[PDB]
Amino acid sequence: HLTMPELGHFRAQGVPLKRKLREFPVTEDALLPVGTELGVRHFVPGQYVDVTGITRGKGFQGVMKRWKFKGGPASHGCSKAHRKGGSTGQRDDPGKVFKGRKMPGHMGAAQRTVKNVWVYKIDPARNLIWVRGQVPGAEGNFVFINDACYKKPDISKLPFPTYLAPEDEDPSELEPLVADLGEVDPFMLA
Amino acid sequence: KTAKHIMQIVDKEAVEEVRTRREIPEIRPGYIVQLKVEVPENKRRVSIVKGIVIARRNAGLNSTFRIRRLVAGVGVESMFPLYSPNLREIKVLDKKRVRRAKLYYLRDKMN
Amino acid sequence: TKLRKLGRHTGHRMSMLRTLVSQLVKHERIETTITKAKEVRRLADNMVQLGKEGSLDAARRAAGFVRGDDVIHKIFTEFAYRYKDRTGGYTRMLRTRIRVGDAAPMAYIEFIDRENELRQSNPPTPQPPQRVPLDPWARSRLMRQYAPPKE
Amino acid sequence: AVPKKKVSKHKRGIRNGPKALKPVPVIIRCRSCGRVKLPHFFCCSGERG
Amino acid sequence: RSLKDQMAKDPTEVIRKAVWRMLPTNNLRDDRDRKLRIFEGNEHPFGDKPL
Amino acid sequence: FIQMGTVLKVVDNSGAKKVMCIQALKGKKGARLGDTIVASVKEAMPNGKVKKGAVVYGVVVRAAMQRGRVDGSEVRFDDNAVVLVDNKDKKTKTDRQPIGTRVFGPVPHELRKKKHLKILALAQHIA
RNA sequence: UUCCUUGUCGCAUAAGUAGCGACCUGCACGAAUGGUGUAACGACUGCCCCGCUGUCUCCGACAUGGACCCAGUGAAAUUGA
RNA sequence: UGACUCCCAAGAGCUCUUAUCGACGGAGUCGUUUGGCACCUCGAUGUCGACUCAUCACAUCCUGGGGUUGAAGAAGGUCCCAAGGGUUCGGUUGUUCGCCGAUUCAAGUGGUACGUGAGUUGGGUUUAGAACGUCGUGAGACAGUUCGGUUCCUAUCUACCGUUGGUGUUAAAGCGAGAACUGCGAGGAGCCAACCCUAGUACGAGAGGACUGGGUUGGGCCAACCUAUGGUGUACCGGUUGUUAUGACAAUAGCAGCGCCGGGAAGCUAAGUUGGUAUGGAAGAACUGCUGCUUAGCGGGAAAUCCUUCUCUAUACAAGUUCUCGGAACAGGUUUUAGAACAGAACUUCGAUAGGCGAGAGGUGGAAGCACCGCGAGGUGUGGAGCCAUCUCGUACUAAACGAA
Ligand SMILES: [K+]
Ligand SMILES: [K+]
Ligand SMILES: [K+]
Ligand SMILES: [K+]
Ligand SMILES: [K+]
Ligand SMILES: [K+]
Ligand SMILES: [K+]
Ligand SMILES: [K+]
Ligand SMILES: [K+]
Ligand SMILES: [K+]
Ligand SMILES: [K+]
Ligand SMILES: [K+]
Ligand SMILES: [K+]
Ligand SMILES: [K+]
Ligand SMILES: [Mg+2]
Ligand SMILES: [Mg+2]
Ligand SMILES: [Mg+2]
Ligand SMILES: [Mg+2]
Ligand SMILES: [Mg+2]
Ligand SMILES: [Mg+2]
Ligand SMILES: [Mg+2]
Ligand SMILES: [Mg+2]
Ligand SMILES: [Mg+2]
Ligand SMILES: [Mg+2]
Ligand SMILES: [Mg+2]
Ligand SMILES: [Mg+2]
Ligand SMILES: [Mg+2]
Ligand SMILES: [Mg+2]
Ligand SMILES: [Mg+2]
Ligand SMILES: [Mg+2]
Ligand SMILES: [Mg+2]
Ligand SMILES: [Mg+2]
Ligand SMILES: [Mg+2]
Ligand SMILES: [Mg+2]
Ligand SMILES: [Mg+2]
Ligand SMILES: [Mg+2]
Ligand SMILES: [Mg+2]
Ligand SMILES: [Mg+2]
Ligand SMILES: [Mg+2]
Ligand SMILES: [Mg+2]
Ligand SMILES: [Mg+2]
Ligand SMILES: [Mg+2]
Ligand SMILES: [Mg+2]
Ligand SMILES: [Mg+2]
Ligand SMILES: [Mg+2]
Ligand SMILES: [Mg+2]
Ligand SMILES: [Mg+2]
Ligand SMILES: [Mg+2]
Ligand SMILES: [Mg+2]
Ligand SMILES: [Mg+2]
Ligand SMILES: [Mg+2]
Ligand SMILES: [Mg+2]
Ligand SMILES: [Mg+2]
Ligand SMILES: [Mg+2]
Ligand SMILES: [Mg+2]
Ligand SMILES: [Mg+2]
Ligand SMILES: [Mg+2]
Ligand SMILES: [Mg+2]
Ligand SMILES: [Mg+2]
Ligand SMILES: [Mg+2]
Ligand SMILES: [Mg+2]
Ligand SMILES: [Zn+2]
Repeated sequence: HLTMPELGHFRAQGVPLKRKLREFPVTEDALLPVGTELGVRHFVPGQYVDVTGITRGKGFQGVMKRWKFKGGPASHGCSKAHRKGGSTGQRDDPGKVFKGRKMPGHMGAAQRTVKNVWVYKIDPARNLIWVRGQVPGAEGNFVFINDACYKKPDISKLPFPTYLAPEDEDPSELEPLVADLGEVDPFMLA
Repeated sequence: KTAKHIMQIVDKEAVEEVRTRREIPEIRPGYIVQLKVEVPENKRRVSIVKGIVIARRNAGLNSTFRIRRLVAGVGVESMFPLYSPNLREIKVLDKKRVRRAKLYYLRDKMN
Repeated sequence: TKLRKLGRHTGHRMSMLRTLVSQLVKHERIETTITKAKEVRRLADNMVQLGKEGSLDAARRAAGFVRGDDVIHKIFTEFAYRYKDRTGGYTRMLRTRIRVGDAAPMAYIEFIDRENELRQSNPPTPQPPQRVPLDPWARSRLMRQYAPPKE
Repeated sequence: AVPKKKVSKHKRGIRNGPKALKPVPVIIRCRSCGRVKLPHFFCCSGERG
Repeated sequence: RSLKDQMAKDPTEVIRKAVWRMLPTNNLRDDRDRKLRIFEGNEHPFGDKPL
Repeated sequence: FIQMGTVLKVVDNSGAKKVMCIQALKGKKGARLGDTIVASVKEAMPNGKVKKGAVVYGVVVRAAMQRGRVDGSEVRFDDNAVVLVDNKDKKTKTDRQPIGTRVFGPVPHELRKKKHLKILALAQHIA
């Protein structure tokens, strides 16, 4: 499944063959040796994360879908200009179209980040993370998960530089961990 | 494919988790069901809801069904998630013979 | 499955596909465009499977698709005996040439396991009984492997 | 909209430059029938058909 | 950008921009800019050259 | 969405029978269940507090458009109905005084979170 | 037919340079270049209401033919360089 | 001329010129008004208004920061700083304008050929028809009114939105490649309200009623997503009308441009659901103070400026870095989460990439055949039956290296 240069890179690093590679900038104290396995217990339930992925592809798209332009009337004499952009500038001053003018073109299949995505549940047996709401991308495609920049997690609670499980640990014995919501009913104090 | 397979496995386990704690009867279109509904928006107020099942969708843990009834002379339609924990008790009272899975013609019915 | 439109409205498209399947059953091998053959193979397999079921319901369903008494008789007798132990894959299609006139890529499509077939088919192998699959996590645990020593 | 000027041979040659044909990298010749063909094209079955 | 902020950012660019617009505008200009080696301090890698 | 031109039934005893919405007080697309609208009175009873042609405020208590709830449930009514509330004091932008004294028909659970507590107190049936 | 003028009053609308009914100050109506009405009639020009709707709030999905691509054939206005 | 700024200060302001103003008179600034000139265009530069899409200036309408007040507080007045983000829907009218109604934090003023018709309209105006009033002997006319009245163009260049192909970037294989980065630089993001606590506190005789700080709920705008909801779902399931055919029965098929109705999973989509509308640092606007002692220095200081979060970015020519390969990388074929072509991504036979087959889920809603009841239309049972758009799982039967290539 790999080209020979990629296979040689994996061979010379001494790691098993992987499907997707991604580089993450870290500070010096956060470095981990080559071959360290990272699980879903890197994150703590209740914390917020930033999720990055390649969005859904939409192909070549017009101004109405791409930029929420209003278009033209469906009747009252309108002549073959129902979904077009209308005017694209001013006349002779400036005598040109400015850069960044919203026009038709390719839409989607681009990298985007969703900030402050809330981690609901951690399943360490299956390495599954339940996280609230939408995440960019198609099913079966890869996404990248970092600490949230805006709602920064508590420093004293994160496993640093990662969660280091012992090898004497059974996959069957780990139970899923749910975010603690507290004991104050949000529907009963209002 | 593996992503959808994982979703199916997790949904199947979630459905079997709920059905071992609560008793949920089989609900078909045309059934007269009575149920107690807790509404957490209104200070967790519990009310008894009775009506005829007019629609159903099988979607695992997120299965839904729809109830049509009259409340003080005004027709009120309510959709509920079948495995919602705010449904305290569901009873089937009567079964009307119907020919279809969706009974949206009952909205146009005089009664 | 991607169901192709073939530049035809639905009535014309389905009539053409029914005629093509009937001609394929009658002649045992026809030449057409690669795209039409990629559409015809699925319906021809469905007709063979209807002949293998063999019931009155299967006969009535098949008589609503294919045209001709000889075609339906061939399906329910000769194809039923021939493909009796073959699970699926009763047809073979192979690209042959570029058509003069519109540069359409052409393909033979044929029923297999008969005299003067294009290639020798594998023996009709019955399917093994349904296996319960492993979990994706157990499978992922078994899929981990290193680079072979080739340096 | 009409062209404002005649297009020079230089600009026409620049435009038609990438549209030149390129040679096919792999060509198959059957040793039996002698047909010259691309990969994944059927010409002959073997003997004892 | 002010001169103070440019000096805080990269003081070699101040000299490079002063020299650049004093040179004739022709195709030899960037070749002459290639020969202008500016350093913010006293240290440079050309100590083996005949300075 | 209840918007400009929508004709609504009046389900209190303020004396009006039908109103036409002028605007939703909040929302570009219009008003959903539990929202407050500005309306003008089209039909009124001969002896009532509210006369035909008056500009009034009304709280939507029945809506034909389905409204989702916090646990995934939905509710939908057959028609569109309002309960008239006071609009002479425009600095009280909170729970408004109903003009009438009785409310007929079902009333949504949404009125508590939107703080229409007087209408919820006056209601007999809650759906 | 009234410039001033969106004259003023009334009906109507949440709001009506509109419409209808008034008034008379007719810039610059008026009795076969007919005056004033008028049932019936009008693909004539206004105004209001019910029904109805993607006209709109606010646009979405789908279907055919073009547009795209490949193989044949193969125009046009225009053009100082 | 107009708009705005300034100078003087009689007088108004209980006293008091300049808190707010300001007579008689003066000095400017701008280039939006009304105009003047007639230099460009009459071998053509198509109007006003609306629509669509905007962008700039700041003489700032809102939001942000201040000085002063004839500033107790609340609400204001006035001036200074500030262009980051905003600045509504309707009724009459062709209208711009303006009035009115309901809102809003506010509903700014101007430039862009009074921005924008090879982007849309065509209601007014401004050809030919007709009518009224008026003027003319008349043919006719009106700067008055009224009804009607063909809106062409396939984009060559610049610009702009996207997508690729080639090419420079000595390397040591005259080198050719696959990955993973850094980010010179560029773009994007930038809003507001109401309620509650602080607090019925400060202030005030009372009525009234805060600054600051912190929460909650909304609205708008932006970025995604499809679990559920709604719409659609033209090769899914069922019902049904007319007709033709399979002789009839039975069961179907064609056409009525899905024949028409009721449903409908996936996919797409918003009317649905999520996520943002931060943080920290630096320099600093009006203004504000401290040090000096005449030159100045220093501190604080805003929705503004520059980094930081987000996206692109080595054709960044001082052309960058790291790992790896060397029959490498491509190409071809089966496809797809990607897609106009191209490109990306998966798989390519020691292989589940597509088709088929089998099972399950999901949709539809109770097949045929047979039996029973009924004169019959029909009803009941066998039986959550039969069928299959999709999805998952199993499986090399077919096509992908069947490449003895
Ligand atoms: K007159
Ligand atoms: K007469
Ligand atoms: K007529
Ligand atoms: K000027
Ligand atoms: K001219
Ligand atoms: K301000
Ligand atoms: K002030
Ligand atoms: K403007
Ligand atoms: K125009
Ligand atoms: K032009
Ligand atoms: K040009
Ligand atoms: K759907
Ligand atoms: K049917
Ligand atoms: K028929
Ligand atoms: Mg719009
Ligand atoms: Mg539209
Ligand atoms: Mg036309
Ligand atoms: Mg059209
Ligand atoms: Mg120019
Ligand atoms: Mg999906
Ligand atoms: Mg250089
Ligand atoms: Mg007039
Ligand atoms: Mg009036
Ligand atoms: Mg009149
Ligand atoms: Mg006369
Ligand atoms: Mg006469
Ligand atoms: Mg007459
Ligand atoms: Mg061609
Ligand atoms: Mg002038
Ligand atoms: Mg000319
Ligand atoms: Mg200013
Ligand atoms: Mg104050
Ligand atoms: Mg602005
Ligand atoms: Mg009207
Ligand atoms: Mg208007
Ligand atoms: Mg203009
Ligand atoms: Mg303008
Ligand atoms: Mg133009
Ligand atoms: Mg055009
Ligand atoms: Mg006109
Ligand atoms: Mg005369
Ligand atoms: Mg006209
Ligand atoms: Mg046009
Ligand atoms: Mg940078
Ligand atoms: Mg969107
Ligand atoms: Mg969905
Ligand atoms: Mg779904
Ligand atoms: Mg649905
Ligand atoms: Mg029959
Ligand atoms: Mg026919
Ligand atoms: Mg016919
Ligand atoms: Mg048809
Ligand atoms: Mg349907
Ligand atoms: Mg539907
Ligand atoms: Mg300072
Ligand atoms: Mg500071
Ligand atoms: Mg480079
Ligand atoms: Mg592709
Ligand atoms: Mg498969
Ligand atoms: Mg079912
Ligand atoms: Mg049937
Ligand atoms: Zn051969």
